[PDB]
Amino acid sequence: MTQRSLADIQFQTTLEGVTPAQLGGFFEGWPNPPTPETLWRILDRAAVFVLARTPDGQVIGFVNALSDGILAASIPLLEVQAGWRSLGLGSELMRRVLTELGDLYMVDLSCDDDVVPFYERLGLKRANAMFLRRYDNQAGIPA
Amino acid sequence: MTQRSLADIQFQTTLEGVTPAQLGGFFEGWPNPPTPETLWRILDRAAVFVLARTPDGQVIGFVNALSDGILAASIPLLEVQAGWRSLGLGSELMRRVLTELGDLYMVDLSCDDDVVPFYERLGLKRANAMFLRRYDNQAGIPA
Ligand SMILES: CC(C)(COP(=O)(O)OP(=O)(O)OC[C@H]1O[C@@H](n2cnc3c(N)ncnc32)[C@H](O)[C@@H]1OP(=O)(O)O)[C@@H](O)C(=O)NCCC(=O)NCCS
Ligand SMILES: CC(C)(COP(=O)(O)OP(=O)(O)OC[C@H]1O[C@@H](n2cnc3c(N)ncnc32)[C@H](O)[C@@H]1OP(=O)(O)O)[C@@H](O)C(=O)NCCC(=O)NCCS
Ligand SMILES: [Ca+2]
Ligand SMILES: [Ca+2]
Ligand SMILES: [Ca+2]
Ligand SMILES: [Ca+2]
Repeated sequence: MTQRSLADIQFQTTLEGVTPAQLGGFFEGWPNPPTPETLWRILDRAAVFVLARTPDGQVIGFVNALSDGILAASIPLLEVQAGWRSLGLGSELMRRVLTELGDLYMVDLSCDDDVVPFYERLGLKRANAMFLRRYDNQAGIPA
Repeated sequence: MTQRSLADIQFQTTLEGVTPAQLGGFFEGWPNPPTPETLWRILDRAAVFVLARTPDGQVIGFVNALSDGILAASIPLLEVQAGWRSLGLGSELMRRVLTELGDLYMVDLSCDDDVVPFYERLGLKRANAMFLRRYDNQAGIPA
């Protein structure tokens, strides 16, 4: 329950063929996570996103992005399920979402100190993220 | 060419009655700024935005936001024209755009060290912003 290969991971940028039943297992460590159904809606409302799927259709990594298509984009969420980390998938998802976004002037995201090096190795630079967290709505605004 | 009052500043969240001719004077300090026509398109593509206007219809402050309406939003641009700063307008624009966004779990933005206190006084907290700047496209992706 340990050996892995990225060789039969496939990527897609639509929800065609993806059900909420295939979006379970995310939000590791979140106290009150969006459900898989809510994740599906989050993806549907993103400007762009990238999914990494095993052959059975389970989504084991994703990234989403907000964008105006003209000047700016931001990347709210990036996650690879723990058994699939350390293979380069997170970096690959980031490269793929940047391709989907195009060469916009600004692409920005927030992170904690521990993951700064992950992002620096992708070429991102570091400034201040000012933020709000409305923890009552951590599971998402309902439909 | 110095006295000001916010008393006849009006706010709006649509482009009704706003022309590109009324969106001049922004991007102070930018080497290759979006034109007013491009700014109009940026606003039109935002999830939400707030404009501050004088009685003649000139826009003298704005803020925009990207959002998925479910979990996350980000604020790419905030600017008040220099003769209108130091009256509370920037803070007011921020409060108004947060109202337009609603109580989403995440609201995030990037900034330099100098403006951190402005954002802390609005209740925002500080983390790392990881970012890319594609300076060739500073004036925006064309229509
Ligand atoms: C960050 C994340 C997406 C990286 O995915 P990944 O597929 O392992 O990415 P890569 O294989 O390209 O890079 C992995 C490297 O990133 C670094 N890294 C990732 N998370 C780290 C952390 N929390 N602390 C320290 N280093 C970290 C490590 O150098 C790691 O290499 P290692 O496995 O040899 O230690 C993954 O760790 C994850 O899903 N974490 C939980 C959610 C998260 O923190 N996402 C970031 C936005 S909040
Ligand atoms: C940041 C900005 C929007 C604030 O607008 P404003 O209408 O003056 O906002 P407020 O009146 O609510 O707050 C002003 C206070 O913010 C702080 N502040 C704003 N910019 C600052 C800066 N560059 N360095 C230090 N303090 C700053 C000061 O405390 C200032 O008070 P002061 O005029 O008495 O010195 C305005 O300075 C601006 O348009 N700057 C250029 C664009 C920008 O930096 N926007 C931020 C996103 S990049
Ligand atoms: Ca879509
Ligand atoms: Ca490894
Ligand atoms: Ca609109
Ligand atoms: Ca003042």
